[PDB]
Amino acid sequence: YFKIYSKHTPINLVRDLPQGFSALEPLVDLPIGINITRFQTLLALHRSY
Amino acid sequence: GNYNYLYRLFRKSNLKPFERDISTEIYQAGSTPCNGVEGFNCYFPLQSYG
Repeated sequence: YFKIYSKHTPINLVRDLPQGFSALEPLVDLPIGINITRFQTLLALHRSY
Repeated sequence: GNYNYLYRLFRKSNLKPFERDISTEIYQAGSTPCNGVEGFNCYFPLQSYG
């Protein structure tokens, strides 16, 4: 069962990791029933002439 | 006879609970490795019912 837990936080820092402490809340639980070996995060590119 | 249903005979390893197996590869029991020619010690996993 693939579980995804989401949380949005309005930070305001220049870089690195922000400090503080918070919790985590569920969004959806999808019962796909298959195992996952590898994953890749896809970004986007901005195109102009 | 009903030949529309098949069953898997053997497997090399085990499976997780709540998992569906759809691999129809050539099963290898012992030596003389198969590589898709189905020769000696190469049995098909899916077999027909009776």
